[PDB]
Amino acid sequence: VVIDPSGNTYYNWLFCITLPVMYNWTMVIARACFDELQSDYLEYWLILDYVSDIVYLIDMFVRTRTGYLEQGLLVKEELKLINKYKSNLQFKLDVLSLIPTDLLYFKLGWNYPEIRLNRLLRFSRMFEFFQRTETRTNYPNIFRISNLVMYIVIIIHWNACVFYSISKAIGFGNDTWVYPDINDPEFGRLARKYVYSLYWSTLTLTTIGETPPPVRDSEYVFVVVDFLIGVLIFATIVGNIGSMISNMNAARAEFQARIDAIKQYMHFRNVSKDMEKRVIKWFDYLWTNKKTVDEKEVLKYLPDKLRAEIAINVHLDTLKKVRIFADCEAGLLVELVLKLQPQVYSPGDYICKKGDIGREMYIIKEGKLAVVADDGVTQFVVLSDGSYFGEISILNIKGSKAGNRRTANIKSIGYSDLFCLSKDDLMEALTEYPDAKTMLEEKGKQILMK
Amino acid sequence: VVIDPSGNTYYNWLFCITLPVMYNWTMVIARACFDELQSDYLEYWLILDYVSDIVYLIDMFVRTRTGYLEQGLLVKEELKLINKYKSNLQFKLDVLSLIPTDLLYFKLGWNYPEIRLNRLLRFSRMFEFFQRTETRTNYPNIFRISNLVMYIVIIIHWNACVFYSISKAIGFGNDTWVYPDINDPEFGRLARKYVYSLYWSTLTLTTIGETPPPVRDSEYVFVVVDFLIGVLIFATIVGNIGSMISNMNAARAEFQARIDAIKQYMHFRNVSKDMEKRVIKWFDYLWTNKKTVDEKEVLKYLPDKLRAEIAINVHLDTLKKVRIFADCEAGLLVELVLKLQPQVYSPGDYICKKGDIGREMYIIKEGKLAVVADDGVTQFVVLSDGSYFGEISILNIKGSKAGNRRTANIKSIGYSDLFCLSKDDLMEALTEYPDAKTMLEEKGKQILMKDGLL
Amino acid sequence: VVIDPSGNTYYNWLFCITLPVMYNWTMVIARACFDELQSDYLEYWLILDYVSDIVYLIDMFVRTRTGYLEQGLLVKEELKLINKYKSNLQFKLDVLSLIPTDLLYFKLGWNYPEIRLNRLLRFSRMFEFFQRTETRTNYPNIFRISNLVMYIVIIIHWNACVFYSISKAIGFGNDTWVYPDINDPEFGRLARKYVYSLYWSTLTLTTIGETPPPVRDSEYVFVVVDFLIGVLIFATIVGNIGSMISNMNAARAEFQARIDAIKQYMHFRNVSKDMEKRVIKWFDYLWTNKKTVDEKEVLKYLPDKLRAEIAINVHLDTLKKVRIFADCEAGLLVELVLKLQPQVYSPGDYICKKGDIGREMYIIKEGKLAVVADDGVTQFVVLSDGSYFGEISILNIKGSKAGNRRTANIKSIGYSDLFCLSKDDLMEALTEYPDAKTMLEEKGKQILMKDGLL
Amino acid sequence: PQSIDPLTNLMYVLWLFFVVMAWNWNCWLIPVRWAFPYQTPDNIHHWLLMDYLCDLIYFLDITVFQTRLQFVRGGDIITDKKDMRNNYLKSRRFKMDLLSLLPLVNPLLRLPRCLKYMAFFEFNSRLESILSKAYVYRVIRTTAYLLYSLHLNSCLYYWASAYQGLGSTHWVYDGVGNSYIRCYYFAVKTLITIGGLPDPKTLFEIVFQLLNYFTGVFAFSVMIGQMRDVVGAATAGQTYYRSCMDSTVKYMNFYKIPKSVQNRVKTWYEYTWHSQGMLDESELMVQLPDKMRLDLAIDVNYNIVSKVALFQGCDRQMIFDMLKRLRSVVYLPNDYVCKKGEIGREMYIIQAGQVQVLGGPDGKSVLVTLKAGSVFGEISLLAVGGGNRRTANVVAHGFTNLFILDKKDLNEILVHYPESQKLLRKKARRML
Ligand SMILES: Nc1ncnc2c1ncn2[C@@H]1O[C@@H]2COP(=O)(O)O[C@H]2[C@H]1O
Ligand SMILES: Nc1ncnc2c1ncn2[C@@H]1O[C@@H]2COP(=O)(O)O[C@H]2[C@H]1O
Ligand SMILES: Nc1ncnc2c1ncn2[C@@H]1O[C@@H]2COP(=O)(O)O[C@H]2[C@H]1O
Ligand SMILES: Nc1ncnc2c1ncn2[C@@H]1O[C@@H]2COP(=O)(O)O[C@H]2[C@H]1O
Repeated sequence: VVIDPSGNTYYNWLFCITLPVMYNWTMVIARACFDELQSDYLEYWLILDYVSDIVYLIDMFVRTRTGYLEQGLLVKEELKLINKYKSNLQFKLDVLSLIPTDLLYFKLGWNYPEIRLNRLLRFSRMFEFFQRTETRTNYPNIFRISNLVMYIVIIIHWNACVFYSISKAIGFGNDTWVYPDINDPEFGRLARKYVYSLYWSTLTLTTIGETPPPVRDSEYVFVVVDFLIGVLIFATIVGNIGSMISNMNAARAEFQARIDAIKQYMHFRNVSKDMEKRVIKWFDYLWTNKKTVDEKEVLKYLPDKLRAEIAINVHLDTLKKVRIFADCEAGLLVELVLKLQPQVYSPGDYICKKGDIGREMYIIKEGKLAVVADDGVTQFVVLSDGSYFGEISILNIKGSKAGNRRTANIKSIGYSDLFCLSKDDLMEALTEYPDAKTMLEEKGKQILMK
Repeated sequence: VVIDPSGNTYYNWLFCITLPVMYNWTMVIARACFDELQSDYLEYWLILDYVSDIVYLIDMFVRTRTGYLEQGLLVKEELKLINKYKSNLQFKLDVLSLIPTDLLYFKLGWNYPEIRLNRLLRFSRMFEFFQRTETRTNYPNIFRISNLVMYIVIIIHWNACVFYSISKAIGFGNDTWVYPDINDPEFGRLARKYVYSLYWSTLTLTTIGETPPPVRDSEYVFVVVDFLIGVLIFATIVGNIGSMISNMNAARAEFQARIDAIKQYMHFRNVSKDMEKRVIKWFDYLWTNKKTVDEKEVLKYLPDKLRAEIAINVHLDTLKKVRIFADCEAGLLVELVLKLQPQVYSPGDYICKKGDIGREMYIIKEGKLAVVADDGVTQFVVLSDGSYFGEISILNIKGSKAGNRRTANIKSIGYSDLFCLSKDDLMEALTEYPDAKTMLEEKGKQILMKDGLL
Repeated sequence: VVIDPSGNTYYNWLFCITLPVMYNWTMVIARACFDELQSDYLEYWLILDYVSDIVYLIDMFVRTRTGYLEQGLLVKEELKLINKYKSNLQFKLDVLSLIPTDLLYFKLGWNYPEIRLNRLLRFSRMFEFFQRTETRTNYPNIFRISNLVMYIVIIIHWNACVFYSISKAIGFGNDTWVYPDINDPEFGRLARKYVYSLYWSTLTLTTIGETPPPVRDSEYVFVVVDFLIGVLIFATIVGNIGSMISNMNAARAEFQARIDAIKQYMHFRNVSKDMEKRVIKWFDYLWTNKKTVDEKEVLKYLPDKLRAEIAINVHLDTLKKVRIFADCEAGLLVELVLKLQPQVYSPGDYICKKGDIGREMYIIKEGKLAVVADDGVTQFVVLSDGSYFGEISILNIKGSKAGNRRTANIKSIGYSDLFCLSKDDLMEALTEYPDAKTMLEEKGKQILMKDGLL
Repeated sequence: PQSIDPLTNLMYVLWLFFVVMAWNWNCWLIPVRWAFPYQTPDNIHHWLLMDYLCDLIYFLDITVFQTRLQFVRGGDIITDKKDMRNNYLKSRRFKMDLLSLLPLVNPLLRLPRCLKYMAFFEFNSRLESILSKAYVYRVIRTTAYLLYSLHLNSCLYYWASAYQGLGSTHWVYDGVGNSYIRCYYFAVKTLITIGGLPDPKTLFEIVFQLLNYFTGVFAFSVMIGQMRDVVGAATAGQTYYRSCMDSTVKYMNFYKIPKSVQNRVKTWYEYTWHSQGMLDESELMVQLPDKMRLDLAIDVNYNIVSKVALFQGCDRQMIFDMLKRLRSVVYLPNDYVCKKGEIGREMYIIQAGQVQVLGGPDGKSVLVTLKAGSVFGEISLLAVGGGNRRTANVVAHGFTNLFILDKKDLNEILVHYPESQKLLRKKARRML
């Protein structure tokens, strides 16, 4: 059995290994620095350390059963997976992350959990889990701000532990900058110790200050360096939030730039005000109903296989409905779908006029069209969704008395979405289908003569 | 000998000249403002300044021996390099940097290292080395953080020296804003002097405040100007880091915008759920395996000659194994390589179906392709990388039994990445090779006769 | 006489009107809030205000004599310019900025110079001068920074005046928040008054605090509102500087993104190490020599006439030296120059090999090309700037023994900037010149007969 | 008004303003009445009266105004009363309006009324279209978001002060002053991370101050990040124009182009940017719908192209192809539009400016000045292979924008219209 890295099981295990890494990256340093935290809950820390070590062994077992993708196929051979795991640097980090440094507990004592700082080397699993999460998640921005908050909180927690350790090394309460005397009942509480250390670290790492000034030279040096780190952290927070803000309304900014450009164009070109209102209403409708970006530009980032398959899933069923293409080969209709060009219209727009040359065949997708009588007040018939016209004009039938000319004016009732198949595209698709072209000409001749 | 400016020796010398430039820029003002730093370690500063001036002289020699690029060729004529160096502002700046002002130690005094402030005019070497590292290192973002941090550190150090010198001019301990009396056991130490000045500068330039409020009008004015400068510095830090952050996820922002546009299209068109899931899986595969950017627009950035070289190095060996192209001219093969189009298929995708029209030749760059039967589950032969099919369909041979049709179903077993050569591209390449076109027609005809076709 | 708004005289008058506008925007509120400043230098303020009013009248006169572009013509009719000025809101603002309020000095006294606050309505001249200095300067980022800093300084000065006025209204020394008692020998000085007010305003408008807390509810309201204005100011500063940093790094960001994309493509396609190093060296050459721009993308916006003039000034002197184009018509030369495409070659690159298809003519702008034998070790002749080859291959003379094929190997000794002219582009230029096409074919025939290659 | 259009109506956006200020009353004042003791028996009836006014505004909204909103289904404009009422009930807006009025004198019982925020987002969308230069409202809306975050912070601080006890410690609010602007001041110092406040002593105060400062760090980053995006978006066009103009100046400096040519390029860039706000109008037109692009080209050029004698009787669709192939070219003052004796291959339509035709002895005599809306050079489109040569010098009399259609693009759109191709070719041979 092998685990697909792109599957849901690998992501579910990535969460299950992220918890011991987060426990080690946050609480090992807290127990190393805050001695009361390590001493009071020692049995719970032993249980959690043993559980995290077990999960680390299982994680090393998972990487021996995680397939890598060569020649487009997932590798299921056990020896290839073992050698791929052992060849990378990750195996060395995983082995170093599980070196039995806990044997020093019987040498140094039960108050030295910094021997488990090698367990921090499994950070790659945490980073891989977060990089997979920022792909899978429905909300990239919410997870991005949550991840930034988590990283800032972890750094603040580490700096709080560092500040408490520096206060311990200097001595609690010897000066006003260090943490005060822990023999005081208020200051001696472990919750008070950690919360005030986190408060100091949050203050210093976010360019707030609001802390007692340093007294000794080492305290001044540490405060200067940690304020510089805090400037970096605050600038990172502001830059991440600003990049998030820019990415969140990037499409809105692009659409607003486009509509401002078209407003400037119709103001400069002395375009009539009714046309200006029509263009502004059209753009507002396109943004409101989520059709702002061109279909050609959207789908060109897809491969040719998926673009054709998506187009087949959209247009093929309607193309079969067209009378001329009803008997066509299933292979031929694939190219005709791929040559369909989207066309959008406004209320009152004329798709075609009577006496115009018909070079396209329009397929109505999400609109209603009217066959007006050169006045715009009466309609022969209203063409609903799935209808079509110009299917005979694209074909070339000799003897057509009204051939190559539109027989009536087609008027869009309102905001119609069409798909045209031009005569040139049909001919270049039929160049590879001679028999189909002849039978289309025969069927069009039959339609014209009936 | 002439040093190539784009080589590694030039970068190594850029580091070797940046070290004394950074030493001067960080320590001349420190010794000028903190007099005890200058007086206590004066011998060490003497050897360090002498070594820095020696390295400055060797830098001027390297500038005389640094070749520029004329007519695309490195200039190696010595007198031309001398004239090019002396015709630039950098020669004047280097001469001003190495003006001997250590002779003014006898006049002004040994406690006046302000005379060595002209050595700060070699800043162009430091910036040049930083730009070369930025365009050279494999960690542009980490190096940009390091460079911004070092700039902020040197600016804070300069402002610390300025604050200490202002306190010295006003009077040590005269009021509460200045550095306190330097006769104190604690604040009289040079280490304490520098680190408290650095702390005050760090608070002020990072717009944190929490420094003793000014007393005198000059102190108030300097504090106003220096918090304004600190606001500008903080805004510069935030702008640099935010620009870097936007650059580091510009590719992700663009890819997510593309995926959002595709999803909006699929919801607009009421595309079926399985098709949407397939598209999402394909884009996840693209992001995971670093195949997001399309190859055509990536190769547009290359020049035509260099893109042709890349295409040759990728495709010529696998195109020379095609039986029709076994013995062809080099130019025709290069053009046909340039006409290749990448096609990537998901597992289970059908490259060709039986009855589909064949107008392309597909060459498997990587992946496994199956010649599957009509049932869709039994395969005839697995085609590995480097293999090809459709070499006959691109050739237009009269009288062929199978005309522009696919004889068997071709199915992608896995994530197959392969290149297609269309019939139209082959004809357009063969327009300038008519003899090669005739040879290709003859080879296709003889292949069809050998196989029993035609 | 009519002043052209795009000329240097209009910019000079914009500078000449900006100084009274800046003086009114700063020192009028400075004298209104600080009564000592108004009373002590009253004669100087009267002289400066009279001078500023005179300059305002001359500014209105210039506005009546400043032309505007109607149908591309600068209007020089006096009545049309006067009517265009009067129909604009700027005339109303200029009238309201020069309503005589100095007559109210006899009613309110010399202590009230805030009656001249209507002179602030000439802010449009200051903004126009700065927005025209932004375009005219060669350092847009430096001037952008200077403009932002001086706007922030003006707002800080205004808030300092407002804080001093609020302290005056509440009472000097009434509580710990206001400015102290002005009967103090230290705090009663005008310089100390303004400088401490500026200190308070700088600390509050930069969200730094470090000021005595408000005591009264009105003081709390003003402090809250003015830190909110400071939040807006700080956000504007950091946003403008970050946009500046992103705009300056935009070319670096996109070039590095292109390099990263090409490297990712190389890791995809398993490109050989020497080819990868060649491309990396090419991109380092492009960034180091400031050649990353694409000429087509640079000149795509320009019209045909201006792009034609630029291309002529670059290439006509070397195109007229081509032996086939010596007698060509000037318009055909313009078309051929406009159809020249730049190509840059690395050292050792083969521009064309012997037996390769000759598709384009190459003209050397910069660099050296060597005609080499089949091995490439020996060189026949070195081609320099202005030299060319392939002039007969584009002609495609009938009966040619070469047969549209290259007869020699051209190798780039160094980095050569060539400009290719394809046969398709030559025919596209010649389709309007059939007589010149016949003359070109005749000249190619004469060349191929003198050499005996027909 | 039986049925109103939400996208266009101004009475509807005024009603949206009223609904926003009714919803702003609930959002801003419910935490005030929850935290501050401003909701006393002596003034409870004013609070209840304004709450009833806001609820009546909500009720009038959901009953009258939302039920008569015309909508778009399948592209059609639906106006009848039956469908508009039924469509709104099926939307998310009616679902949120029902839960924004449920009863649930505690001010926290009115917290459902804060859930009518879809009216605010709908009101925001109108202000991004009704008024030009919409980044000004974005700064105001972001500032209002900051003012509300400090407002909630002010209510949270007073609750924390009162819960511990007023004036109990130095960190809590003591009790003097307005009690709102005092606690709002603490929010301003805290949420902007300004500091200067009394230090928190008790564990509850330190935890509250820690989170508040942490929240402020991200809140102050949102304000900067929003302004950074506003500044970048407002100056994006100017930055692109400056980068494009500087690229050509850098290009012209590399090839040692003289300043006579360079100043002409600088003049064109300055004139084109200050006239049309663009550098290429066709880059915008390719992003438009094909019907939008064609209708704009008809609204600009069809009243002129349909008046020239050369294309009379031609196909109307072929003329429509001519308008789409027309490109706007700006000629500098005294620039030669046509040289006497060069190849004539273009048709010029004067959209703006004056064009002078030279002649007489030694040229430089204005035979005629062609104003905007006139077409010259149409005969050149009918020649084949350089058959047309300009018979007179033609110069631009100061910053003329010409719509140019060349012979190559006309011939490309003349192969799709064989009927007009025969007629236009017949008119060519009928005059020579
Ligand atoms: N009286 C009618 N009834 C139904 N359809 C019509 C009528 N008149 C025109 N049409 C359709 O409108 C189209 C417009 O011109 P076509 O030649 O494309 O083909 C026409 C028919 O499809
Ligand atoms: N049995 C088979 N063994 C190997 N290759 C095959 C087999 N059947 C079909 N092919 C290849 O698959 C191709 C599909 O259609 P073509 O006509 O392009 O030419 C075909 C051959 O190249
Ligand atoms: N001995 C030579 N001296 C100068 N130019 C040459 C020599 N040999 C070849 N060339 C040029 O190099 C070109 C390469 O192939 P072409 O056929 O394009 O035409 C050739 C000539 O223009
Ligand atoms: N006297 C004139 N009056 C009006 N138009 C003219 C005059 N002289 C030249 N033109 C126009 O200017 C054009 C310039 O050269 P063309 O050959 O294109 O055709 C010319 C006419 O259209």
